[PDB]
Amino acid sequence: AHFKEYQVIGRRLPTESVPEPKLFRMRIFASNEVIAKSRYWYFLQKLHKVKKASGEIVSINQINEAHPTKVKNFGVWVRYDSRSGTHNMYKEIRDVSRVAAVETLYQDMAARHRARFRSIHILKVAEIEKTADVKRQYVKQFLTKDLKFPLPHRVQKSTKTFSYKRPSTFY
Amino acid sequence: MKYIQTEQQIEVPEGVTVSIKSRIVKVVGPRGTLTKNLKHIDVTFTKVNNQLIKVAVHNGGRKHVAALRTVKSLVDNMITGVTKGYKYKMRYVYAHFPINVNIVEKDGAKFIEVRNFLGDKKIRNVPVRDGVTIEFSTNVKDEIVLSGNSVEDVSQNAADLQQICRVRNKDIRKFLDGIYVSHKGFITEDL
Amino acid sequence: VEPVVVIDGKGHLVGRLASVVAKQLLNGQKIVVVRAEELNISGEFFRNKLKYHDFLRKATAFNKTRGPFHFRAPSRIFYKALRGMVSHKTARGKAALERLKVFEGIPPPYDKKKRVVVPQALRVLRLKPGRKYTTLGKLSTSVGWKYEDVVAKLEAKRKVSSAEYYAKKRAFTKKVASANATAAESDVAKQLAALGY
Amino acid sequence: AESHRLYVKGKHLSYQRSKRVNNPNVSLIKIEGVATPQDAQFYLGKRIAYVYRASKEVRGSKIRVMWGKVTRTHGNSGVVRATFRNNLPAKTFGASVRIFLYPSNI
Amino acid sequence: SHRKYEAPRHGHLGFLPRKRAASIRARVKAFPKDDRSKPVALTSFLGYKAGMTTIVRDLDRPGSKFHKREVVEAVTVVDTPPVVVVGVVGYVETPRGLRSLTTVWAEHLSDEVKRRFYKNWYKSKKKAFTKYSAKYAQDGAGIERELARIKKYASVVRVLVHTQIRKTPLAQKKAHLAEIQLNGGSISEKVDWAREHFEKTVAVDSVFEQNEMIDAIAVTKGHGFEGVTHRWGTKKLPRKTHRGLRKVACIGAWHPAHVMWSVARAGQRGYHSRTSINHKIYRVGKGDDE
Amino acid sequence: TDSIVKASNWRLVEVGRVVLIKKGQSAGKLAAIVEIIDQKKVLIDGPKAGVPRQAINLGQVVLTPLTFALPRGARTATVSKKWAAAAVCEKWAASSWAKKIAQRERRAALTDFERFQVMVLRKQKRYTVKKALAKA
RNA sequence: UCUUUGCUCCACACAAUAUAGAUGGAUACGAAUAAGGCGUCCUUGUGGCGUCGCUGAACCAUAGCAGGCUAGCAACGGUGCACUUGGCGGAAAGGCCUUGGGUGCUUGCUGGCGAAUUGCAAUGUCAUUUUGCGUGGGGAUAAAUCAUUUGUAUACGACUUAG
Ligand SMILES: [Mg+2]
Ligand SMILES: [Mg+2]
Ligand SMILES: [Mg+2]
Ligand SMILES: [Mg+2]
Ligand SMILES: [Mg+2]
Repeated sequence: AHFKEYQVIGRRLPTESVPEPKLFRMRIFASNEVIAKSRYWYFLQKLHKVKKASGEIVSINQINEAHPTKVKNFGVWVRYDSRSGTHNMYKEIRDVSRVAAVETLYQDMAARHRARFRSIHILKVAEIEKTADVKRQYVKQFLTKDLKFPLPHRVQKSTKTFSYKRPSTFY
Repeated sequence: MKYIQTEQQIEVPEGVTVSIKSRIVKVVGPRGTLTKNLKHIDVTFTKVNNQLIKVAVHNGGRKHVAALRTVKSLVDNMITGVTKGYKYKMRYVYAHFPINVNIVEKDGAKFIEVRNFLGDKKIRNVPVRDGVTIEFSTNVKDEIVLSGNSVEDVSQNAADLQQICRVRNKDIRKFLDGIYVSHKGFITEDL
Repeated sequence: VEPVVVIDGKGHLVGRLASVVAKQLLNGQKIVVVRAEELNISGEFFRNKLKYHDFLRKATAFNKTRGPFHFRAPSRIFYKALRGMVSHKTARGKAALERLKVFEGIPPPYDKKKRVVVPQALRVLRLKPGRKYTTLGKLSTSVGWKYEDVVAKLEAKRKVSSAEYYAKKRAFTKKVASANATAAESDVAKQLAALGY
Repeated sequence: AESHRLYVKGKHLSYQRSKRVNNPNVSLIKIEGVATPQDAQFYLGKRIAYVYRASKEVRGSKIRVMWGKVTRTHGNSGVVRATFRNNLPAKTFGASVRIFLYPSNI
Repeated sequence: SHRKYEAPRHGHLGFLPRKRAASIRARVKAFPKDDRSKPVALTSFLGYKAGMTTIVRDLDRPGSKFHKREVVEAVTVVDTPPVVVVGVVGYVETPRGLRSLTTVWAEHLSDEVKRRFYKNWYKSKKKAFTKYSAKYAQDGAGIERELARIKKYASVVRVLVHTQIRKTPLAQKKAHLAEIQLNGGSISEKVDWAREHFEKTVAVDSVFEQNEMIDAIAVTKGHGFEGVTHRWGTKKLPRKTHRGLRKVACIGAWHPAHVMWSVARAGQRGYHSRTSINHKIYRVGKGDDE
Repeated sequence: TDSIVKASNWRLVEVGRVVLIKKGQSAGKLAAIVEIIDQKKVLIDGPKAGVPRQAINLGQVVLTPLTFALPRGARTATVSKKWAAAAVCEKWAASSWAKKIAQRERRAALTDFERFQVMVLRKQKRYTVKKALAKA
């Protein structure tokens, strides 16, 4: 759905052999807390010997963007399973928030690679804080001085089905 | 990847005048006038300084952008052909049978007539396009010269005259007879 | 909204116009489509010519006189597109197709009348630029329509007369707009502008 | 004046139906000028009349009437559901019907 | 399974349906393309087939073995009394075809031609064109404006002519009437030619000349209901065929479970309208001449 | 004579471009393009009208001929200052586009008595105009 | 037209007949859409300048007993009905424009009289399609089929001929 970012912190269940375990943490892009906690265990099962029965969750917290109105350039590192095998990707996305970037990334991957949410892993999302570290021309194109461009061929949507004059595509 | 701006420049010499409404181009120069229709291309034109015209595509892909430099070349060739002109020299090639090339006027249409190609009794007729001028070159043996403003018309006339003289039912590696374009240039070379 | 609606088919996509028209007819609206020779189809000319040849190949084998009839004019190509969107084997469908007329060109009375368009069926609004399209008159005369020229001649005549009408109408509305502007700067005009007119 | 109309014009479109089964006890009405349910809400509870003519005069009139009422909105494009005392004949698909402005809540 | 041995279709499918012609006079379904430069002339003529006979002539065909040598050839004779021009009618183009707008007639129609508008002439007041003829006698009012209408319109013009059947030995007494297109120029000149030739006669010498190629359009000899053998040229089945040998044996496969239109079936033979092209004229002969 | 090329200028998407919002919670308010994010969306801010600073697709907005000076990334206070400096809203109200919007709103807000008054006044104006269209 | 006064067109008088469905107006350029409309100017063009669009949410019409009876003021306009002049229109033109006067209305403005009881709503009846019977005013005075006959035709019908 529309995504949100969640800080999820988890902990192997305490014992007498070892109380106070090491309190692992993850950032999860998800539409709600149930899916956030599901994915937390999905990944922590891949990294460590733990599962939802032998562990617990100490805190789940929503992370909002600190600057939701600055236009950021993000780099995203992705693992995705194709039909033949598994691959890695670096994609640059110019957007205003991490969640918007991740939405756009899932859509671009669904479109250009027929990869699904179950097939995609997010490794990290990182704000490129210096221009000229960008390396994708489709983002570098909008980083030009005093940029300006038109929108040719405007289409005005009609409330009616009959129009009594020929329309115009001026703008 | 949807380039948001791609431009190409068109330099305009001294005596030429370029008039571009919607996408109908008209070039007027010393050697005559030419006009073209580019309503199939979706580009925009912009006059800069009365000797420079920019051609732009906005939010275009690989093909839409590839057509921009094509437009640039087409208008450049109209200008080149109305200032200098275009001249295609063709040579006749034969081993045994002399090819007899003449010009005739059937109903005032100015056809080219090729006779005795490989002993053929067929008389092969190529129509001359309007805007093309034919000269059988003295100072060279068996050479014809097609000159005009429109490179399209000139080169298509040359291709017609070169393809009407194709050999059938033989090995063309041995039977090389024909009429072949030797040179493509201008009437005012190195002005 | 109007008793009968005259649609100028120029610039329209066949299937989209047909789906608009069929629904309008079934909802009770009388329609007359003119200038069906200038209807547009998406896809290149060869691509649509092959599609029509494929449909032309289809015929009742033991007797071709009772098979899918292949109507070659653009008006009937449109009608074919449209009664496939209408349930024409019912009395309701028959009544709806009786609420419809299709013409090549703009013949009499509908030439002295107002024509409208359907924006959600217009090519310039619906197709991306660069996407090729074919013209129905060209397709029709390619597949056997004989009257592509006479409609052109008659339409040139129609356009001459229509321009001579529009000149007069223009010149008259100028007198009108000048008289109205002079009648402005008035108590009545100001009291009307206060109320939005 | 020239206009004496105190009703909104409408068209009887169809019956409540699935792909393959209809319900004549509910009819669908298209109201002119309405293109969304938020604007079609003005017409709920209003009286509807299908006025038709016959050759026989019954009680002083060759004009007979079916009375119904608007019940609820149908869809997203301003079509409404209507219920008549006796259902509509189904030859009236595409026929004109009158939506009156009473009972008014203005 | 597949036909053991190949053979062609018996008959021509573009000459179907092999039915009786709608009339005894075949109609011209195409006239020569008009050049609006040459004088005004008829593109066709009406005559009656008399018979065939034998001709001798010296052949001029350089390359043949019979060059400058006598050959014997069969010719057919068509009695062509001069036709009589009574009327014209103008056709204008429409997106649904050529359409006639007006038909102007002559003032005086002869009996043999107004017999064409009756099925029982012996009992009639004969009452034909008796008001159209009074449409004349006021100078040109109801006629000249019709002709001017044809001038203002009518991209195509055709003259109505009839035969002088009484000049033939036929005992029919009823003239054949036909539309014949004019292929001069200047539709005004076409219709003026017609108006001048109203009530007047046109001879075959003004239309056809010697060594000219022409087409003959006629309804062909009738032979009634005929079997598939002579109607289509199919093979006779062998002698020991039960229930007839003068038949087609298989009239179709099991599927399509139908008799196909392309299968030879018994029916009408003859009385079809036929156009036969490229018949050279060997003589145009006059009757004011022994 | 010399070369002539019909320019065909049309409404560049640029910082400082004033856009009318077409659909949404604003739905008729003005804003200024403050930054460009992609070919299809821009960051806007319309503080004088109450439009919060937000990213928006260009189908939700209509561009106007108006344009004022802004550095890209400009914050809401800077936009509010430069907007009043450049006098945007009065330049908009002076346009026939805005006058037509206001005509529409007024005609909608009219009542029945006012609708009677305008037809009376229109008949008067018609009398005068059709008297005028008989002497010239 | 003397199958015993028939046929047709028009007028209005009454009956029947139905309605795929009026209930202010189907309000006329053409072409392009990576371009146009409108104004204006000039040296008349692929011209310059200005303006418009971002929908018809428009334009026009619209007040009066389902739209009454009257008086006046101001302008010489608007609109309807029947006549009348001259044109244009053939793609299915059967319509568009125009001249002259006559007549009626005029809500452009100011007034007077009337409405009630359909009883708190009941489409609350106003349209066009055809047909028929009547009156009164014009207009015109045939064919086909059977039977007979013909054979350019033909199973029979049909076709082609004649009387
Ligand atoms: Mg055919
Ligand atoms: Mg085989
Ligand atoms: Mg076999
Ligand atoms: Mg034979
Ligand atoms: Mg046997």
